[PDB]
Amino acid sequence: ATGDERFYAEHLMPTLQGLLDPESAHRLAVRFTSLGLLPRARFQDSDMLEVRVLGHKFRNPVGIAAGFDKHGEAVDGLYKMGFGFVEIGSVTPKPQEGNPRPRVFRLPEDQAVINRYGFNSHGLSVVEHRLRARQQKQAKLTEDGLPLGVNLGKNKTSVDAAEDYAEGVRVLGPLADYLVVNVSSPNTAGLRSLQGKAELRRLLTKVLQERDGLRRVHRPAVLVKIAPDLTSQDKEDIASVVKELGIDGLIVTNTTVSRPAGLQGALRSETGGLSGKPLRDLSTQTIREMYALTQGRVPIIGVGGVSSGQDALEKIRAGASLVQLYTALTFWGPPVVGKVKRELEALLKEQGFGGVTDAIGADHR
Ligand SMILES: CN(C)c1cccc(-c2c(F)cc(-n3nnc4c3C(=O)c3ccccc3C4=O)cc2F)c1
Ligand SMILES: Cc1cc2nc3c(=O)[nH]c(=O)nc-3n(C[C@H](O)[C@H](O)[C@H](O)COP(=O)(O)O)c2cc1C
Ligand SMILES: CCCCCCCCCCCC[N+](C)(C)[O-]
Ligand SMILES: O=C(O)c1cc(=O)[nH]c(=O)[nH]1
Ligand code: NA
Ligand code: NA
Ligand code: NA
Repeated sequence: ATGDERFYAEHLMPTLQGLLDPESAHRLAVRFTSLGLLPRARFQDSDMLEVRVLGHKFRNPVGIAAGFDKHGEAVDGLYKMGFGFVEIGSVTPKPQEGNPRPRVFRLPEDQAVINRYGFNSHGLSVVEHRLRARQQKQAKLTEDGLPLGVNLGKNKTSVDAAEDYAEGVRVLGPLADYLVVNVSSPNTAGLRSLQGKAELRRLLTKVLQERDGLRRVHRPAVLVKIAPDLTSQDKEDIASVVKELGIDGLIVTNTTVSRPAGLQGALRSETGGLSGKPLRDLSTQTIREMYALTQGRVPIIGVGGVSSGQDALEKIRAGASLVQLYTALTFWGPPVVGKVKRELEALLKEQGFGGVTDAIGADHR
């Protein structure tokens, strides 16, 4: 456990980063993971990490965020890594290549990444068939407390964003425990402007209609994923629409197009979304605000700069029922998953919580 953690963090990951540019390293990470080339996590999930939310059991509250496995190629490997749930995507209706390379940048001095992938996607049909090949295997995983989320995007050339998302609901909804719609990615022109109220209501109404039209055992929860870059007005409006329409949850947050003061990385002024440690507390505060605006009645998946039990627990106490991480993997490697779970368990005990569920939103009380 702690042996592998130190070796990866101090030696192996710095060495890999020295050899491979970020996108190449990402591709290698997906390949290794899809092949199961990693230590089968020794950390046995305890009962106090179990969470029941979004109509499912989650064996532990630590998930892999969207964008690591964009095309659904490494799902089983990610469960093997110890994630309590897996979110794939974003997936666009038609295949598209995304932005020109280079489009991924490391900021090692900041434990951050900047990306402008631009929703590179194999497209719905490819991902549909990939998930169909393991549909019953997933049904069993979900029953065993390891659910699957699918994050739905839209094509760069789309004329009707709502129809892109509707297509995603129809094609991948039947294969997902939950679906995600971003009003929040920084690398598609006009995507975030789906945050405006009357239009946001229109979009999400259409998405929920399509979801409701699926057969009962194929009917996923629907969540909205937001950026940390929203105005106070934006957040009020989203909270209102989410409650009005009965949206099942929020993912808080995507990457930031802000550049917090103090970034040291040479590549800090690259265009794209910033992830990792400089995002952490901005994300946590966005969780805190959305939890309050929804009266704690709307499940939140908290994400941004998590690499420790403390980071995870801060988001849970702020209002998250579950958390995700991504960028930590790129600096700590696979052992970070067991690290976060072990540290989270220890902190829950230390702060007198019976389990994760008791800690959700605790700061507000
Ligand atoms: C040694 N073994 C068995 C093993 C198994 C499974 C995975 C890995 C693994 C890893 F988890 C992460 C990386 N990695 N290194 N630098 C970066 C990455 C990224 O994944 C990444 C992703 C997105 C933007 C940027 C990056 C990025 O800069 C490289 C890996 F090989 C290693
Ligand atoms: C390289 C990269 C690609 C990403 N791609 C997506 C994506 O396709 N869809 C999405 O909703 N979020 C995407 N994200 C955002 C992550 O899901 C997550 O919200 C964000 O990175 C903050 O978590 P972290 O600090 O633990 O990385 C991506 C992030 C990174 C770093
Ligand atoms: C309140 C705005 C702050 C902007 C970003 C804050 C980053 C916190 C620095 C701690 C991260 C740990 N490390 C090793 C990556 O430096
Ligand atoms: O594909 C991308 O560029 C991307 C999508 C998203 O939702 N978030 C992010 O940081 N990048
Ligand atoms: Na399934
Ligand atoms: Na379902
Ligand atoms: Na405002």
